[PDB]
Amino acid sequence: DIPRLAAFLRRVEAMVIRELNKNWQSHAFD
Amino acid sequence: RDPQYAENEVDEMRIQKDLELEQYKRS
Amino acid sequence: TSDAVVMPKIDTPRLCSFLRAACQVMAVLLEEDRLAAEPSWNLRAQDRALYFSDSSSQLNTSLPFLQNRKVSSLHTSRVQRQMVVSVHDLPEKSFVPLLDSKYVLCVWDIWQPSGPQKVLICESQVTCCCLSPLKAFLLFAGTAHGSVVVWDLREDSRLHYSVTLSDGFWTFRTATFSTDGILTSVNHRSPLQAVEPISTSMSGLSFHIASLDESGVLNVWVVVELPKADIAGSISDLGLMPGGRVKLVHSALIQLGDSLSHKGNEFWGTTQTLNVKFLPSDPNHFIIGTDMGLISHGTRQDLRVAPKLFKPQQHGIRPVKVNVIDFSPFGEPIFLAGCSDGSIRLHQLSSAFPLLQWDSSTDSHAVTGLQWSPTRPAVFLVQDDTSNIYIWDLLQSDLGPVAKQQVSPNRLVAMAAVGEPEKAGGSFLALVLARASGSIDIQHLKRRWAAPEVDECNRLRLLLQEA
Amino acid sequence: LTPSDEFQFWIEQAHRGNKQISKERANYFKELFETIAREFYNLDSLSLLEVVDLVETTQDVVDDVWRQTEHDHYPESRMLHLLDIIGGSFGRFVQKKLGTLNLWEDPYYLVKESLKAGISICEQWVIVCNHLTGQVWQRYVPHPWKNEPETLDKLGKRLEEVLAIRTIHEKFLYFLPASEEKIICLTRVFEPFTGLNPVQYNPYTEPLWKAAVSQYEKIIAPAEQKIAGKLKNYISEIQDSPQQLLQAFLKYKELVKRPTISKELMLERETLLARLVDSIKDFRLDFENRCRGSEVVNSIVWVRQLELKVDDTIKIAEALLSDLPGFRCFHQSAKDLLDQLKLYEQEQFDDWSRDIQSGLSDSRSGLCIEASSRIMELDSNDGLLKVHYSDRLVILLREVRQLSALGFVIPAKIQQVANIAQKFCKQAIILKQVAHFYNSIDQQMIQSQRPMMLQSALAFEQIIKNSKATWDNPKELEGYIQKLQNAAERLATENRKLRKWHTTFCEKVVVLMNIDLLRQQQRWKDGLQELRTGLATVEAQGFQASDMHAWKQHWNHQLYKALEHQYQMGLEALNEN
Amino acid sequence: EVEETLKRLQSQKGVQGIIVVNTEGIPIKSTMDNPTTTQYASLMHSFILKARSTVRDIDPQNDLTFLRIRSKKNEIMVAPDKDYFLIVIQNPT
Amino acid sequence: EVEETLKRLQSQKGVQGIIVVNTEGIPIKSTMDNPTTTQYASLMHSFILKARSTVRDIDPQNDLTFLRIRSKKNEIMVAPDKDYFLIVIQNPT
Repeated sequence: DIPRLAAFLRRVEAMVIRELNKNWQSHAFD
Repeated sequence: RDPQYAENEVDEMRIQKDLELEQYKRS
Repeated sequence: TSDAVVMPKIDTPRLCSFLRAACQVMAVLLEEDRLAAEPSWNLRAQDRALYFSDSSSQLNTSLPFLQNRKVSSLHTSRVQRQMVVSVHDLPEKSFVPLLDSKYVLCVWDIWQPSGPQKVLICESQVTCCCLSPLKAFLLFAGTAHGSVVVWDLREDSRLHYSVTLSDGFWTFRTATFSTDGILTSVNHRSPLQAVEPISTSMSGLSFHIASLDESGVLNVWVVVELPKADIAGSISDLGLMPGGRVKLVHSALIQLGDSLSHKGNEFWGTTQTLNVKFLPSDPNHFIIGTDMGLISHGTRQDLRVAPKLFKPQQHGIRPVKVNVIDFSPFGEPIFLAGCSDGSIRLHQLSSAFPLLQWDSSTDSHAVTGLQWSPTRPAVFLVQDDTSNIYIWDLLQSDLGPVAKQQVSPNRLVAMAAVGEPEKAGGSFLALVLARASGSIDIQHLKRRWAAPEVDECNRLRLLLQEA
Repeated sequence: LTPSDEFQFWIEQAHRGNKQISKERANYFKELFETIAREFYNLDSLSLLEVVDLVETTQDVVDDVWRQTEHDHYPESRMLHLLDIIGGSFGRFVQKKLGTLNLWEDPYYLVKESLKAGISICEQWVIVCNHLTGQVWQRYVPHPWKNEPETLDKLGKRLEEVLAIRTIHEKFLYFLPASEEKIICLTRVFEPFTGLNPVQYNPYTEPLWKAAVSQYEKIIAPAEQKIAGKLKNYISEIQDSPQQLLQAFLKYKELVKRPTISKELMLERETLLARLVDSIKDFRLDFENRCRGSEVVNSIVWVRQLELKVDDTIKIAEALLSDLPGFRCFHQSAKDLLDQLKLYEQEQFDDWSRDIQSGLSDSRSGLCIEASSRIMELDSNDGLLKVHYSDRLVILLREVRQLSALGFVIPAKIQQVANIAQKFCKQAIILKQVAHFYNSIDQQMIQSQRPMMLQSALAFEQIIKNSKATWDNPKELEGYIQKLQNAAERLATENRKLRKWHTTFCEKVVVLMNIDLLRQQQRWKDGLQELRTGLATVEAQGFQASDMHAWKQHWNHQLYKALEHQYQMGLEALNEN
Repeated sequence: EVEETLKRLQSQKGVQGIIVVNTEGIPIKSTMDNPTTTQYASLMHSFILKARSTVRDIDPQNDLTFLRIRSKKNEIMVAPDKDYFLIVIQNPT
Repeated sequence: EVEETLKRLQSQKGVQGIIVVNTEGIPIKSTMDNPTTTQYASLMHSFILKARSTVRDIDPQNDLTFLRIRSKKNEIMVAPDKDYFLIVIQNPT
């Protein structure tokens, strides 16, 4: 049911965009 | 103990030491 | 019970140091969560809500270090979306003697009005600072006697000195490296006002600083970083702080004040220079500000490019200084500049003549700020020493101000515009203001005014192309 | 011919020359020319803006070639020819490049920017040439010029004429918004221009060129009428603001300079005249208020700013307001304000000159820079070196440049002090840096060690105590900066090394604190002995026992904190087990 | 529709991984090879079964929504939902 | 020094969990009750052992350096080592 994979990817990309930008940005392991 | 002879890593180690002493009394 | 392994595990100085490091990491993650989440609404008013808008937030002066210091700077990062940086005078009287000998910088979030996110203190009067061109690491600063100096916002919280002021705990970050240590006499023999992060196209790290004298002598520096340093300090390179990471190394000398001079003399004849800005489209193109009313053009490693000088529209020389430059951050090779005359210009890099010039607006007084809003590509903010602020919008009009605000009874000392989200990212044209009374005070613009309609950046290229 | 032949001539004479003076003279010219010569061999490749800059570059270079005196002067007849062939090479280049466009209805900014590059090359190059030859080189008494440029003067003015008129044509078709009348008039405009590709100057066609431009303007005269109706309405819509109304008249100026439209807008021009006349009454009241209300250099700056404001108002009026009758009354009353402002500026500059020249003998303002002025002083009451000096030296440099930028000549006495003040200011800013280092290092000792450092602090301060007994030369002040840097480095090196031995003894004391004493006592005593001998290696680095007492007292307290704890848990190990 | 989102996730700053796995334990395609995809999908599926238990073992009225592993080479991100979980890998920053 | 740093973390926006743990799976510092402190210590110790195992099966030449775990009620954060580890817990963001 590919529409469930698409709906999952909408929810997860909203978080993963935020979290990958933070991990790109962060000092936390310098 | 003493304010004239302060040194953080030593003094603060002594605070861990005192927490071991108190943990021993609790235990 | 308590087990025999508890004693070596709790006691060991390496394992104590592991709690120093692990909690240092935890602290910055919790700050960064506050940078991700927090809103502007934490204060609604304490102050006169101004003609532009409806709502205001103060950066509270009840913090006792700030309680008797007047303000004069504001600096912002384009790429770190939401850091505001403020700068503070000596108090004439009445606080802690340790701080009284020292000048204060405060680094803030627009969504953290409770206090500084970090506080930095300095051995000089400051008037320049800029935040890093990538990943927000460091604050770079220039000073009344030519120290170029750096703060690392990451360094534990306790290599730097600290005091508990009243009930509450604060730390006052001494700078992690200074030029002042350098043994050979190659540092700035002058006061400074430019401290520019040259974005990249020499190890562990690389990006560049360019700092500029009033005198017309430029230095360029690279940022270079020890793997770890002994807590006693570097013993070879003395300009670093005890235990510090970062040092600056020197790699240019350009005699700008001699080279492009309208020359009649050697010692005051050389142009006083008032700025550098580097083109975001290509860091090899830079422009420089002058007391002669020229904006001068330059490139780093190639010897010659054109046009050589951006001119006033009138022939001959129009000798009133230029006092701020800005390039539309949307990356067209175009920039705004404005004189202490009250005259304004807008240029495209591929023409010596202004694509527009203006004179008639700020009652012929000193303009002391011109900036392009990062939210709307056409929209620029100008401010005068009559405590007026004005918006102009090159898609709406180029006759003068579209809107005007006169503040009273407080005079304005400093004004800055807030950073660059996308509009669906909730873009946010907030102005930060400082009063001669010394409080810092944020006024937020209406989102309809702050956020662009269709294709405005291209529509501005079409203006420059139709003109 | 072409400029390259001049450069080849200096190449030949520099190599061949039948005496050393001729070889050197020709080489001297060859090098100056070589800069521009490389660019002239390239000229056809260059983009137009580099050719604009090349006019300024060549203006300077050839003015140096003419003026330099260390050899027999440059040949005048060939100078005239050189200027003419440069004009010829510019003309050929401008003709070729501007000829290249689809010179109708290309996107105007390109066409405008290429046109302006050509026009400005010609305008400048005509202006520059008669300025250099006729003003500068006549007035150069070492070798006066004999004349006023023939190719440049005539053909440059032709290029101005055509390129301006073609700029006007394109700008006019740009002014037209979309309607069917634009199609009819635009095609009618193109048709008489056809075949008259105009960038190639041809005096046999110049009459036909003039005739064709008369046909173009006739078709356009009905278009000017239509444009003026919309233009006058827009100028009336903005009418409340003089700032905005003036800015509209500034940008439209080449459209308004069309004499027909100048007469169509005439009531808007008459109301601008009334507004600007009343603004000049306001400016006269403002200038009177500046006489009612350094302060004199700020006054000079403000009255210069107001001369440039009234001069702009009069120059804007000279095209825009002239051809009104009313403009004569504006022109004389504005000239009166300009002349009164010039007078008051001269009065204030002379009065400033009195303030500064009377200060040349009196130290109370700070201008008599002298060895009794305390550049450096130590606050032993603060632990800090401090460095401060007369703000009047900063004010001197600020004011002396600022007046020179407005347009004045600085009195030679004031110039000679300002030379010295520039060097002194530079080095005082370095001394600030070195003192700001010596203030910062005080924080970077730890409290108990500090008596060991007492000798290093007093040595650095002995450099103050011997020196006070140096403005006397910037050389000596540069050496003084270097001496304080060397001493500050010596202190900083000593401090950093000693701080590592101190941190090392912290490591050994925590290593001993880590140990339950009873079952390890001999190894614990060995580690304490290793620490005491480690401290003795610091004593071996040179120091006398008294400083070491203060430090060892602190250390004996540190090891007592550790020993006292391990004793307290050693006592609970009898109770708990 | 979907593969355009995979290019959007592949495009990210310093990133080179994508794997989606289904609640039955089966991987979807990757920009990584099939040997690597098999290894990552299976290993992380076992680790996420332990993870979701661990949060439920702290509180049965709670549930898990994101996970990070940082390692000497790189950082790894994990994001689960009802029918699917995602793996992403990001080079050092 | 270190106690004040734990007090600093205890005071943060929406934060309360601080647990320090030994490689015998037993805790050593807490701002929480010993029963709950040991529930979190034992669960995180099991989960670190599977995490390090998982990274070594993913790539035997790599090794574990950080773990972060986000739940609908809170986020848990873990800083591991061979001998010792720190756990912290915070409300969501």
